[PDB]
Amino acid sequence: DVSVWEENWEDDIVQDDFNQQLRLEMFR
Amino acid sequence: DANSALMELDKGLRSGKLGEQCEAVVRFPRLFQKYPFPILINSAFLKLADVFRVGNNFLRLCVLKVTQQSEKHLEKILNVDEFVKRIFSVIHSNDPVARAITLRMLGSLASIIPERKNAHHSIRQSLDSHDNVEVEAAVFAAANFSAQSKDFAVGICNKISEMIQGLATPVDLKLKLIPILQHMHHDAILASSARQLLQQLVTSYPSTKMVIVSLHTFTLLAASSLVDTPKQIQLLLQYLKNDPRKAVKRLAIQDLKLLANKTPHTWSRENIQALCECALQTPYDSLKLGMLSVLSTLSGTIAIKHYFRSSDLVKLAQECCYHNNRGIAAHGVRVLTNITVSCQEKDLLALEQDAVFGLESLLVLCSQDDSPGAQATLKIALNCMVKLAKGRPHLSQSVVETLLTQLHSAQDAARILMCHCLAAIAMQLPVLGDGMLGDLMELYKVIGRSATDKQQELLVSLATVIFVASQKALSVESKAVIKQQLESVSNGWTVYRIARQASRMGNHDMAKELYQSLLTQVASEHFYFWLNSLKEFSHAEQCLTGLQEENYSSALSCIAESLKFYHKGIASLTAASTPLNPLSFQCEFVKLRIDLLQAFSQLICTCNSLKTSPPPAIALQRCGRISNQMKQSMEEFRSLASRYGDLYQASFDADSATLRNVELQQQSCLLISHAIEALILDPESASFQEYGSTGTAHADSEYERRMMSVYNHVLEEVESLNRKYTPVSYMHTACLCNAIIALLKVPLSFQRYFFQKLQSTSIKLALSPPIAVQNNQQLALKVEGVVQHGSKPGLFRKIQSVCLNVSSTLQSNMTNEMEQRVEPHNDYFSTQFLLNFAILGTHNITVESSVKDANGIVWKTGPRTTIFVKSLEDPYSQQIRLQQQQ
Amino acid sequence: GGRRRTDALRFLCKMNPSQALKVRGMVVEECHLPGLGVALTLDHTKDGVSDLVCFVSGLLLGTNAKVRTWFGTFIRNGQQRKRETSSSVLWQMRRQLLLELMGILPGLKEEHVVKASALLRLYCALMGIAGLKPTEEEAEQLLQLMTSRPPATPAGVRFVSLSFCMLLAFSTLVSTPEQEQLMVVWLSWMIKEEAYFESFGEMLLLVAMYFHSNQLSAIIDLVCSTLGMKIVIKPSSLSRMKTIFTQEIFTEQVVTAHAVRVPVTSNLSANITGFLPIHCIYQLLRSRSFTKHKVSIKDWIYRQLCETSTPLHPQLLPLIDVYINSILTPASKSNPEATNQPVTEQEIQRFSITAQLLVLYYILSYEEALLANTKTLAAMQRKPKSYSSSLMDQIPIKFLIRQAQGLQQELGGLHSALLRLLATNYPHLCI
Amino acid sequence: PYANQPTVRITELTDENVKFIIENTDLAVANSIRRVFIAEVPIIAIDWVQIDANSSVLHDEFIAHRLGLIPLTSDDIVDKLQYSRDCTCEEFCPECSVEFTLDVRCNEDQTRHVTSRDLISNSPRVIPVTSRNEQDDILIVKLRKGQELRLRAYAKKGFGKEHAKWNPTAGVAFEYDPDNALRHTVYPKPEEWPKSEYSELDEDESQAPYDPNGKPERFYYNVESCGSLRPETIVLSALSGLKKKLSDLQTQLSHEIQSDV
Amino acid sequence: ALDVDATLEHVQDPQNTVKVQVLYPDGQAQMIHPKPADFRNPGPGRHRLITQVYLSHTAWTEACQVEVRLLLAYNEGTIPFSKPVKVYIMPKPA
Ligand SMILES: [Zn+2]
Repeated sequence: DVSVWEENWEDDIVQDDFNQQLRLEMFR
Repeated sequence: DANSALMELDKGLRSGKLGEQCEAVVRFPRLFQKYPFPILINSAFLKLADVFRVGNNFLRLCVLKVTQQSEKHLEKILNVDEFVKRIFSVIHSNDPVARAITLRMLGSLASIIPERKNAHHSIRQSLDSHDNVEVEAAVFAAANFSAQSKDFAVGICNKISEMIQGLATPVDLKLKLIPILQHMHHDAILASSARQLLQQLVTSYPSTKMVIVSLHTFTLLAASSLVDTPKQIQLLLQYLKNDPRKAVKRLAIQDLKLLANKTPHTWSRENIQALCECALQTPYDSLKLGMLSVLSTLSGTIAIKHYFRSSDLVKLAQECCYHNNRGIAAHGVRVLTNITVSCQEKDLLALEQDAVFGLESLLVLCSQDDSPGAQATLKIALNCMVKLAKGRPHLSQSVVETLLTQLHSAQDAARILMCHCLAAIAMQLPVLGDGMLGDLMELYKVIGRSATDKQQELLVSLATVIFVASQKALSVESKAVIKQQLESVSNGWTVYRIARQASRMGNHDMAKELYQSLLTQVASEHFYFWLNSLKEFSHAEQCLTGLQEENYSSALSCIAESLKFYHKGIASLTAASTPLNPLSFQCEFVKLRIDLLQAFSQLICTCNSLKTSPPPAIALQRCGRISNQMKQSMEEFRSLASRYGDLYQASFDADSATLRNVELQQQSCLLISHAIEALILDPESASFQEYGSTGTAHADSEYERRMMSVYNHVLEEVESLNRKYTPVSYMHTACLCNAIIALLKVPLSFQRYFFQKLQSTSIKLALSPPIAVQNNQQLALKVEGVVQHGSKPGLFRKIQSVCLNVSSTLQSNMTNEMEQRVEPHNDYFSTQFLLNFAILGTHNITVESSVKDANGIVWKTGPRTTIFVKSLEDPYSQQIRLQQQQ
Repeated sequence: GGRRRTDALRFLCKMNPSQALKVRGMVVEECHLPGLGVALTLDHTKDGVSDLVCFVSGLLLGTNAKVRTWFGTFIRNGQQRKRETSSSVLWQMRRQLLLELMGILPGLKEEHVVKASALLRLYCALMGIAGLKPTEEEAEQLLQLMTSRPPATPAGVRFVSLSFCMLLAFSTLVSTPEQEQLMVVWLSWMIKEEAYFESFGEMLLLVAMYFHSNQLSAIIDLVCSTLGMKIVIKPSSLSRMKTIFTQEIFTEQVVTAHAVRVPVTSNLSANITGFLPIHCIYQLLRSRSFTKHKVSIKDWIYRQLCETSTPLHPQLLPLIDVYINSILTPASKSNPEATNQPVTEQEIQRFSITAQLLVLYYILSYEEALLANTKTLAAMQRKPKSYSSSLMDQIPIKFLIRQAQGLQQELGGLHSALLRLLATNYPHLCI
Repeated sequence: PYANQPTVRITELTDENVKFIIENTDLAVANSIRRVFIAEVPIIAIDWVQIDANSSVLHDEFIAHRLGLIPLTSDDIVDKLQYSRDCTCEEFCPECSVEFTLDVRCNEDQTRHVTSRDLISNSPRVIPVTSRNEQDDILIVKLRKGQELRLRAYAKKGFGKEHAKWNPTAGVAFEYDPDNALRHTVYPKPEEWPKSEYSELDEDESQAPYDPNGKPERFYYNVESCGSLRPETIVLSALSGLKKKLSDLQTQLSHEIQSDV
Repeated sequence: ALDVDATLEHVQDPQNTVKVQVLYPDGQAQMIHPKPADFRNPGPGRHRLITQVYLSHTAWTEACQVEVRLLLAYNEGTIPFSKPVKVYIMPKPA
């Protein structure tokens, strides 16, 4: 849908396996 | 297996107790998904039709559910006549529920057996039945068959007309009966007759429900049958202005929005003027909001260009831009933004500042309450801000100034959104760095005690816009940023994302500072290697920050220091690879950076060798060593350009910005190689004029802007020295070394595909499987594959081709060059190849799979697959060959 | 010739230190003179994880098959010949790796645990792919590192799982009595540890079941997936490990009492695959282990059902079937769900639709089986404990089966089971 | 009520024989598997010869019989070949046959050996076993000066139930319960019986203690192929053939059940 | 042999412009110019191309499919005209 910054790296809320695993392993 | 499962289901079917039969029947579609084999599908559906024929109505209802769910597997039915014949027999049952389930069954099967005239007759006879369930089932089946058969549609339109005009038909049945007419888009006279009927409906049945249903299905019919679109638009506008009911007006708004979404180009100036008159006239803010949403949708498209200085649209959009309601104001200022960015008339110059101050007011209005509707309006306004600053770049200073003055007072969510907007604006023009950087920095101090939830995302967005604003080195500022992170974040994911943005904008020293802090708190070894490698790459890029123009010894020293940390980092990053998520792009990108920096080091060393190794007594020639090493450097840089090219081609899943970044790397390599050639090797025959339209060089980033600027400077410097000097003069050395130093001064900017993979895809590439084959009986190969997808398939690039290339070789040359381009058509392609192995040795088969996207670009992405085929002749043929060989 | 060449490039890189790692890159790219690349990595050092570990780890565990085979041949040849003359650079790198091992050893700390796991994966690669046969001193210090007690951080969980899988993969490095009992006491301490589970407990339970069922190939695949490479195992040493494991480490009692303590697979479905705690609980329930050892399972089943996601993991329906059958055994049997729990679950806080569908299938199958198995009651009146009629009146059977009909494709066998239950038991809802 | 869970443990996989252990299965199943090894694994052997010249001392039936016993590499051809009776051709077609030719004339004053090298095949995958690439060839006949042997022979698919030449095995060493725990065989003097190679007992013991609850559970195989098929392929083809035999019987039984009710 | 029939609508001079092309599963694209006698004109504007076409090759490992497709040729240089139909082929060794 509508987006302010067309090229934004934080847009993707649910990420690929690498970034998901890195997120869970560092969000603590 | 397939047969075993089907047998089990049939056993459940014969069970004679209703529970097991229903269980088996509803178990059938899962079996179809398990084993889509057409013999199994045909036999299974035959069994289903047989249990449908003899079995109580609940079983038939389960079968109807199956047929509705398994609509796609109906295409794989061979014995269609027998299947339908035993389904159709129960239409003669005197039980109206059985007839109703049968009519719904035929409606579910309208796709595979339209133009089955007895079925049409059953729909027609059951239409005027007495049982209400039978009539509704007939209506549903009529809808399906009208969607499928043209003959049925033309046959049934008259029956529907006389049924609505009939008086024994109640109002609710009439209501269900009208939208059959949306399927009369098979023919022009058919559509015209249906339109006449719908006009009669609205005039003779003016109730709210019936006018709503009729004028909505007329809209859909005119949408499908494109000839009636303008009269539909004028009917909708007429009903919007005239009919007083809010429900009718709301429908007119919604379906005009539908029409404007699908055929905006057919909208006339008269239609837009009428809609603007309606919007100005109405007192209801919900209606005004709706038709202003329609106006904004139109203004996004070319309809405004067709609409055209001052007019009712402009008066509307100015009036509504300052509306009390936020949604009307948001839509009106979007309309203003679209008109401003469309045309360049001399009256519009007054209009732009009106739009700018409207956006200002929207920021003051929507930045406090934090409601979700406020977030919607704020997003609309900020997207408009980005749009008219990109489209009218002379108006961006005021945009950024109001963003700065408002960023202090806005709430945290509004701060995040305005930081995103500001980051976009700053990425699109670089002339506002230090000042606004200081203001966002003094804002950055007070972020440690804002809130608990949005604080992290606000920190990420604010650091991002800080990095975009910055274009130089900062030490006390980096100290403040790092102190803020240690004091308030203590998370790391925020620190990692901030470091990611620092790498992206080329701020590598502070990125090294953050990445080094993250080594301790990670848990897996792979991520430890990955973060360590990022730390080394960031440190290595910061080593090049200490370069200096016209200081080549310092250039050599800095490039060596950079390469040391780069080598440590590439070793660590290769350690980070795993079977899952292998860092292929990161490995290859860093390796090409390795080779590029090594080539630059070699070129500077050779340029210094011009004076560090004078030529011999030899009376081009007379500079033999320097010319030969120039030639070797030329070959190295061309090979580097080729490797950047195939890296581009292997990057099918990458976003556009990453591809442009890799393209810029390739262009720097080509620039250096061409400079070498045109200054040293072939100056005489390189008479090329650099007459490229540089005005339209729309740079998408500050990094890309510096890349194009340095390309242009190196190229014009080369052009100014085409034939002036002998090709081994010190000025050639100075030109090449200055080109290298200027190219390295702009820091590397990693991109999304390096850090973040989206739209993954791959090929399994199954094929027929140390394999012997008779030489005469040449090989017949079946190659097939499925295209895997990560989340949505077509995010960036769409795949419609597989250009499978296959070759062969002996003594594991290139005897079986052949290829086939196949459209998968179900995300699964299959084709065959015939391969000749008349040579009685062993042949290795190499089969590739490139992909041609929609635009025609070929991406070498698919796997490299190799097998070994033994070729030999039969002993009788071998023996007659031996007898005949002498 | 090779020695003279390696000496020449060693002297060249000693004369030009800034281009030493470039020459190491050429060595790696051309797959030529591995000892020179190792010597350059060693001679370079003359904070954090060492450069040598990164280099050899990326050599042995990178995706490049040719480099992996080439370096494995190098390691094997250097190991076999010269009888540890210490002249070949292989022994120099072995000495530096031993320096790093001793340096990391103290339990382990917050900053050294991830470095230790990187070292253990390096030794994984060495012993598995490179065929390295370590010295007894090397194995002794490796075992000292393995049995260390990390501070229960997630890095600690990863490191402990790595050490356990290395114990399983290379149990031939124990080969001594004292290290064997050190291994078993470390294992027992790991068992009594609880913070590790909230994962390590999942794979521990998995290997316990594989050993009890003698599914050794599954152990091989599990350890290979955990470490991240394929290793030849020779399962005879694993058979000795199995006899000690199933005898003293894991009997049925401790594995059951540990299996209930294992966390439920959150948000399971057909999407996530491979053996799971649901499979282990199901296999244990099939053996009637929980009632045999008087182990409560009802809370685990309730939590597992409550945590289910929108596609249906295929093992949930057989799990509910065997669980309900386990609620019906005369002398002793598992407990049913507590009436309260269904009530709150179905209430008008928020739960997955699969949670409602599974608990409804449980209720309906339970009542049907209660009416089916009444011919062998042999127990008190309150022993079957048929659910209250008010409980049935609260449950929206028709509304949930409407929902199930809506989401038919995801559920699989659940919708068919629900339709059979509804048709047999509630025909007035099948009008 | 339902099937067992038969595990497999293979101990030897030489190119000529396979030695393996099957646990958790019935004695009847294991013995039937052995019978299918011997008699119900189709291979290809010569079953039709046309002799148009035979001056050898061995008469025509002798030469034909010797030719039939020569093993041929049946790997992967038998899967796609058809039985000659089941084929529609009026002759031996390639889809159901393999043509072999032999024409040996002894024009030399020394003895000629008509080895298996002279069996020239019309296909490269199927050949006499010795011809595959050490080991000597099969002697069909010896020829002195002046004697010839011209023949065209066809090899067809067939199994050991019809003729021994279609037997793919040579010795199927089937053994279970080596320590005589079940006491299915009774030794009057158990001390003077040599221990089996799979015996789990020590030298002091003659036979294991008797176990009444025990049943035949571990079965020991050694299938020695004659070279026509790989022994692993022999075992797998046997399992598939027995399975298809049961499938055909089940289909016929269901047909009779339909015809009856 | 392979008997080919097609219905050609709105073509001016099919017998001098319509070429049948076959594609064996390799580079070979054997193109055929049917004789003018097989182009019938049963009704106005639509034709009938009732042609026998001949194919051949050596033995194949198993059956594969050859794409036979109408072409349209203009004054040289040709374009595809119809939807490529594939037909399976089973060359058995003699
Ligand atoms: Zn035949």
